[PDB]
Amino acid sequence: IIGGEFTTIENQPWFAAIYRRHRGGSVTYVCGGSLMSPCWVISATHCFIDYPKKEDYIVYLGRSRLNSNTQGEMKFEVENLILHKDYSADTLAHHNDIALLKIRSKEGRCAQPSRTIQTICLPSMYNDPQFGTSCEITGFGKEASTDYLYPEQLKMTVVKLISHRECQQPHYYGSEVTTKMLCAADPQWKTDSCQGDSGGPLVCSLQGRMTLTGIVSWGRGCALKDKPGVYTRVSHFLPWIRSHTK
Amino acid sequence: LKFQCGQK
Ligand SMILES: N=C(N)c1ccc2[nH]c(-c3cccc(-c4ccccc4)c3O)nc2c1
Repeated sequence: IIGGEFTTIENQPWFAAIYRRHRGGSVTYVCGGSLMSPCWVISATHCFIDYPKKEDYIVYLGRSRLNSNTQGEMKFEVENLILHKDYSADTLAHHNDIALLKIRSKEGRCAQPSRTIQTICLPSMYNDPQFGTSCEITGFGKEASTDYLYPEQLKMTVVKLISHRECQQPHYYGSEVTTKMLCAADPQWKTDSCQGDSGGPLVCSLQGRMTLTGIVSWGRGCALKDKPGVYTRVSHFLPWIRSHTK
Repeated sequence: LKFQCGQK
């Protein structure tokens, strides 16, 4: 995140951290995600595209730091990894960038409810906040586009939803942005999501609930002028989700 | 005492 504040998981209890194991001894961070229900986490297909070996991913719930432990954290194994069929990327955008992970604990259980672990709510069929809405995004991603390391503490920031009309303008993203994506930016192009935040949530309130409205997906640079961050429009994938989380 | 999606 560029800008933002540092937080703890008690402020984003639905955020999950996914890491990948390597032979040699290390586990490296991959992407962020969110918890929909006890056994299901949602993230972005591009996070798993280059290495779709579910056995090499670990999912942690209740985590405020990247490489050190938090008391209360739960560790999981990916039981089912579901990527999107019709996932494609171009020189920038990723289309149909949503994925589902079914988590299993080494004792055979799914997430359990604490003060650091909670589910986020889904939106209803193609229902979104109006452009203008301030939503917050969270994650362990870059702090500057030039950094080559991620922060150790969870960060968060507030961004506003912009319209398609403003985003598809030629001097922004043109037609790279489709109806199944959303754009979000800071009025003063000061904060944004960035490399390392992919898969994380974009949460806004809808009809009273804190709803997962978008998933961090792509963007040109970080906090650049007229280059909003682009998110998967979850309200338009509810059919898909449902088909697998039944 | 059980999940309540959206609650902190
Ligand atoms: N400016 C933004 N709004 C933005 C948001 C998320 C991003 N994620 C990335 C990104 C860049 C290189 C590689 C990956 C990546 C992450 C996990 C697996 C494979 C590739 C990214 O998510 N750039 C990003 C840019």
